[PDB]
Amino acid sequence: LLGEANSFLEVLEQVSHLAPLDKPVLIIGERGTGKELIASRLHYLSSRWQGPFISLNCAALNENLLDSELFGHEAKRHPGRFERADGGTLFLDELATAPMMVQEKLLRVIEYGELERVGGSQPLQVNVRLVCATNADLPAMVNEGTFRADLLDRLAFDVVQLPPLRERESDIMLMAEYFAIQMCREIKLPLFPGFTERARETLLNYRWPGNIAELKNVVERSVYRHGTSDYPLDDIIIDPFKRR
Ligand SMILES: Nc1ncnc2c1ncn2[C@@H]1O[C@H](COP(=O)(O)OP(=O)(O)OP(=O)(O)O)[C@@H](O)[C@H]1O
Ligand SMILES: [Mg+2]
Repeated sequence: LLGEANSFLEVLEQVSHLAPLDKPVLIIGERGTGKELIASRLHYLSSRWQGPFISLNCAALNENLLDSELFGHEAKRHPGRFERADGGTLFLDELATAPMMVQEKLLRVIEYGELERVGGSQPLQVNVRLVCATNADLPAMVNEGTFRADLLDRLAFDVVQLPPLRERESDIMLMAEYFAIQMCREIKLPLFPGFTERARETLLNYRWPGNIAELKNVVERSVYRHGTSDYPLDDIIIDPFKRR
């Protein structure tokens, strides 16, 4: 993982302590900030490192399909993500989009380690270390009535705050250089020719709403359009949709 900003190195240190626990971990951060890599690192540094690492984007699924995907369904049965994560770690992204029904059932699995079943089948016990992520303000959602406080009192054992790229200014050029160099290997340029000061200013003054994912994509496109090692990269193409 790239970066040397102090906020980021403190995140890695915090992860190294949290990983060995079985407690749930909440990661707060914007899109493209590295949340799922952190979750993965929590898994591989824990004692479950040999178990499954399963991830799910909650905002991708309608209420009934999310319900089925997390908790499974019958009526001979489709196992949900908690079953597939048994002995391992489940990463739930976009937690704040989960409907209240899902949030409440999630509380029950954290509390009582089991998934109940429709039918004459008895409830299913599961053993899963949970990591969840969002950018929302969950305390504020609790005030609004759109996120459950009972859930947050079990889910938020501790909180990993991943800083946005605009607050890791010192890692911007370091990461752009790394991504530029990988893109030079991909298009077979002999050497990355460097960034002009103008390119640097463009990179450093942009607020990066998509953070590191967006940085990578902008840098790759830019290197490709530049297309040579004979002079430094001057034109950073932030927005490829801009017209004529
Ligand atoms: N510290 C880092 N060093 C190297 N690559 C990174 C780093 N952080 C993020 N990335 C890369 O940037 C992209 C975004 O990372 P990732 O998907 O894990 O972020 P996220 O917060 O999970 O975002 P989202 O849910 O929007 O996908 C990926 O291409 C990933 O490899
Ligand atoms: Mg991702």
